[PDB]
Amino acid sequence: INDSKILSLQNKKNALVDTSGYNAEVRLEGDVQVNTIYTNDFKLSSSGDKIIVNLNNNILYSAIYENSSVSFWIKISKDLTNSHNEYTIINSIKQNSGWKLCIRNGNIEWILQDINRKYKSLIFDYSESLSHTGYTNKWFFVTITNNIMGYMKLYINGELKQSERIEDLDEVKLDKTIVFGIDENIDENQMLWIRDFNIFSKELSNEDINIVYEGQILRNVIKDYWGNPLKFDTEYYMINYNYIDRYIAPKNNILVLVQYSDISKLYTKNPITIKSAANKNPYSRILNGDDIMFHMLYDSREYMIIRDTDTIYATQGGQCSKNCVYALKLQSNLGNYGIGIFSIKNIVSQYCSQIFSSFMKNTMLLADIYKPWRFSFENAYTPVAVTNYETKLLSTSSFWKFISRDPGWVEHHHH
Repeated sequence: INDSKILSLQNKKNALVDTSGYNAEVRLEGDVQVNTIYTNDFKLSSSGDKIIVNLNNNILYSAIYENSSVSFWIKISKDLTNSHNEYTIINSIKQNSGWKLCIRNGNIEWILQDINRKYKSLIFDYSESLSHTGYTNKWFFVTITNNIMGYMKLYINGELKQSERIEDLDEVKLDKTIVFGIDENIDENQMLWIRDFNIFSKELSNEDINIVYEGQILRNVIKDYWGNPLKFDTEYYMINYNYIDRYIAPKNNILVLVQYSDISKLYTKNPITIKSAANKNPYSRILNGDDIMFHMLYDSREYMIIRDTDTIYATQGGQCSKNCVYALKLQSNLGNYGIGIFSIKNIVSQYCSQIFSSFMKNTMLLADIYKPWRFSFENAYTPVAVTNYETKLLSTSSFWKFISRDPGWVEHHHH
C-alpha cells in the first residue's frame, strides 16, 4: 500500500514532515501543537493555527488526476460538534476548483469542485445528536476514494458509508497547496485533532483500507472512551458498556453501580486509576494483556479493588465450582496481591476492553443486576467476576470503557 503514498505527514525527529519520499514542503503557522496524543497527530484549536503543505507540483502529473485516496483519523470536540455552523478544516480549493474537508452541524463533509464551481459532496453524520453512541470527541478513521471514471466514496473505520457520482462534473483543477486549519472564529473549547494524514495515487481496495485502519489503530494499545491510549495512573470513570450513566460505589463492603445524579454527564464520581502489576512507568501506555490493579481514592483513603474469595450466594458455602459469581471489594492494604491482579485485553476482532482474573479460577468481569450481598436478596447493578464465561465473550455486559477528562469534552461538576 505504501508504494502509492504520495504524501504522508509524520512526526520525525520532533517535526511534522512528509515521509512519502516526495519531500513536500510542510510549514506550520501559528501555534499548532503536534504529537500530543498520538505520534503523528496535530491539533487545530485557534483561528491562527495552520499547516501549509506544498506538494511538488510534478506529482499531479500522474494517476492522481484519475484516482486517489485520502486517509486520516479525526477527533472533533463536543463544542465544535455542537455548532450548527460550517468550518473549513482542510482546504485545497484555488481559483474555483479543487477539494476541501469541512465540519458542519455535527457532520463531516468532503467536497470536490469543478472549474464552473459545481460541486459534489460526501456527508457523514458523526454526531448523531451528541449521542454517546456517536463519535463526538472520539477518534474515527476516515478514508475517501476518488475515481474520475465514476465515484467518490466515504469510508468510516474501514466501512463504506456514502458514495457520490463525480463522473458528471466538468474539469477539476487540483492545486499543489493544502491548508489545514480553521479560519472562522471559534471558542476556547472548540478544537479538533487529526492524525496519520496520507494521500495515495490510487483508489485503495476495501481490503487495503482495512489494512491501513488496523495498522493505525494500534491493536497493542488499550484505548480510553475517546480512542486515546489508555495510561497507567490517569484517572478514569470506569463504566460498563451497558451502564454509561452509573458510577462505582462501595456499599456494605462490596462495589455496586449507582446512577449519577445528573443523567446527562459523563464525568461522574469515584474515578479509578490503573496500576501496573509488572512495574511499568507512571503514565505509560496500557497494552493488550498487561497485568494491572485498580485503585480508588475514596473518602480520603486509597484502596485497591479485589475479587471476593467467596461467591455472592451464601448457600454455596465457598465450594462453588461452576458458574461462580464473585463480588468486588475495596482493600486498604495496598500491594501486588494476587486477588487484586487482573489482565486487560482488547476484544478479539471487534474502544472497549475485557478484564480477566486468573486468581484461583479463571474469571471475567461483567456487569448485570444481581443480588450481590450474601446476607440479602436486595438487587443491585453489580460489577462481578464470573467463571465459565465462554458464552459471554461477545456480550456487551463484558465490555468496559474508561472515560478520561479530555480537553475535547468539557463538563463542570455540580455542587
